[PDB]
Formats: sequence, C-alpha cells, structure tokens
Amino acid sequence: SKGEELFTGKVPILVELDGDVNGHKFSVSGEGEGDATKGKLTLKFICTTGKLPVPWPTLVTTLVQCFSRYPDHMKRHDFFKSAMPEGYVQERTISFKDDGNYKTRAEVKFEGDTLVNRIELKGIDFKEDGNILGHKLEYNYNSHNVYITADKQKNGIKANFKIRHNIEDGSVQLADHYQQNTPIGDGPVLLPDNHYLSTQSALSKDPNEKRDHMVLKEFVTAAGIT
Repeated sequence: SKGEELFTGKVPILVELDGDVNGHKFSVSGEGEGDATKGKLTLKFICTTGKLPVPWPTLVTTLVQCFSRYPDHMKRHDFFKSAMPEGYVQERTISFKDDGNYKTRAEVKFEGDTLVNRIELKGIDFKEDGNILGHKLEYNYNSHNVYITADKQKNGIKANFKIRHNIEDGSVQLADHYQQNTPIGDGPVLLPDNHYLSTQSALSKDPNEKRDHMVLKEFVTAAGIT
C-alpha cells in the first residue's frame, strides 16, 4: 500500500475535461484539493468555452475516488490509492433515462505533486428539449452510495450505480453509470472485497466568478465491511 502514503494530507487537484455532446464541443477546467484523511474534496470548475451546454450536475461523477476516506480496517480494499502514483484509467457509460448517454475515458494519476484527472467525454443521442440539452436539472446533488467490486477478469475494479438527478418539475431522472478502472502501472495493486463509497456532494457558486462554473464540496467515506 505504498500509494496510500501519497495521501496523508491535502493534495492539489487539476481536472481537465474535453467534451463533445451531440457535436457541441466544450471544455472544463477544475482546480482544488483533496484530503483523503477526511474524505474531503473542494474544487471549482469553469467552462472555458462559454456556457456549459449540458447541466453542471450531470458532470459531477465524471469530474477522483482516490480521495475517499478508507477506515483503517478497510485500507486493504483501497484500489484507488494503491494504483498511485502511476494512476488508473477510469471509463464509464452513463445512460440518462429516456435520453442520451455519455461515454467517458479518463486517466487519474500524479503529474508531479498534483493529482490530475484528464477526461474525454462523448455524448450522443440527446433530445432537443430534454432535461440535458434543455438544462432542466436543478442545481443540486443527492447523496449516493457507490458499490465497488473487483473485476473478475483483469486487475481492476467495476461499479454500477444510478445517480438521481432532481428535475425542475419535481421529477427525478436516473443516470445509470457503468464504471471500470484499471491500473496504468505494472506494479501490485489492491483488489477489494465488495464495499461502498458513501458520497455526499454540495454545489454552489463563486459570487466573483463571471464564467459559467460550479463550486463542488464532497465528503466520501468507504463503508460496508467491519
């Protein structure tokens, strides 16, 4: 568990997302810090191409689970830190009920002293006046428990979870995530028993930021094995 030693205090984070949703190209940059000893993340994201052409909350899961707090007794189950500093690939499909889907490929790794999440996101088949292209999601985020399982075929982990996005008319739209992560390096990694990450998020704005942006605060704790 050498990689875990890189997480004993606050670590700078950079996030870069190159997006293309129904051919609408956009870019997001984020910066902040993670403190795995608390399970705490604080980041600010800006859209650098103008207005974000999808709702900010739909990007939260795409925009560093190595910052989860694993209780001492669960530390042998922390795949995410074990893969560091070389990092891991994280790939998802995210299917929005009765609407389109995102497919994402990211690398999460140390680049010098900074933990960097670099993502390409492709979305297709979104509906014109749907909740995504029509920005009908409330600017908020629910708590979710994300179950992690070891990959049965190839040195990584997988997860499947459904995010509940609140819609402006009081409905909820589910985003069904399939996730796979594999190590980038060739060194030993920890393959976990089944457990979950208890993930709380809060979204806000910076009154001084003129660009379209999202301030995110998260607290994430591993659980499910005692």
